[PDB]
Amino acid sequence: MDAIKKKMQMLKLDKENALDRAEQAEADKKAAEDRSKQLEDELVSLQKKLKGTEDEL
Amino acid sequence: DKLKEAETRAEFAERSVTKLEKSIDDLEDELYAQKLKYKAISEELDHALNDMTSI
Repeated sequence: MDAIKKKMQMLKLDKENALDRAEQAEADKKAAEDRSKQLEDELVSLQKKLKGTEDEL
Repeated sequence: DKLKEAETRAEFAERSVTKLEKSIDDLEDELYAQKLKYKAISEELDHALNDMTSI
């Protein structure tokens, strides 16, 4: 028929929007995880440096 | 002399009626069958649309 075409297009629109949202969220989650890992790395290097300084003191 | 001509006119016109009756009836019944097939394919789509239009 015809209204089937309209409904199908509406549902394809919804799918497009949902998949776009999912992709954006996944990218941002990846970026935040990288930032957190860098922070932890620098924290541990900070502990190393502080430990060396305390040793020499 | 022209009486027989009138008889021929009547008889030759009458047979055309019989020839055309079958044609009209067959054509009308074929139209009826086509319309019935159209409705048979239409009602299934109607039910699908009943389920389809926003549930």
